[PDB]
Amino acid sequence: MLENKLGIINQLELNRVEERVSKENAKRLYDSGDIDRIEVGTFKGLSYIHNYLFEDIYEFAGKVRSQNISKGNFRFAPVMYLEIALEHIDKMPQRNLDEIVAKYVEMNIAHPFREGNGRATRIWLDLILKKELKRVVDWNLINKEDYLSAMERSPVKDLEIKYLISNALTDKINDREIFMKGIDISYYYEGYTEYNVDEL
Repeated sequence: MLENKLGIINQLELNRVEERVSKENAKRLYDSGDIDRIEVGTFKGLSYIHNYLFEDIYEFAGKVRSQNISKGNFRFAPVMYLEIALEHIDKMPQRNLDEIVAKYVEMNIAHPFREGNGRATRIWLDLILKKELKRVVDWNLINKEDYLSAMERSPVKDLEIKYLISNALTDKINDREIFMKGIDISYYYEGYTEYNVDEL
């Protein structure tokens, strides 16, 4: 079981409350205009997003994990060099899709937080795409199974994820609906489907 701020004992109740509360926050991040104020393409901006979503639930929100994490078929950056690997990602270029995908693949391997990495880094990605290409991802054009397979392959070859991203881009960078739908899809990629962000 994981430590939380709401004194929850059940993992299934914790999943439900985390989903509702962080989704409420994600909706606020957008409607408040705070999303537009965040620094783009940096760990400082990523940390801002992660804290915005998870701060009422977890003590660690926005903070770099102090311990090693293992899940999936590739290793995440070991804590022995995670800090300097984040300094390296901050220095990576973001001029074109090749560079944006390569930067994103590295941030996914870093997986700097205890949890919520996927959800926060997808918001973070869309902002880089918004600033540099004047595009966002229509996450509705990316299937869960395709996405998950493409992400697992990415440490070896970023082609599959670059293809899914390239083909889902839209110039509708200020469309609230693309955003809100993307939150619900991002959460679904991680198994959280109890709520709809626009009903919150």
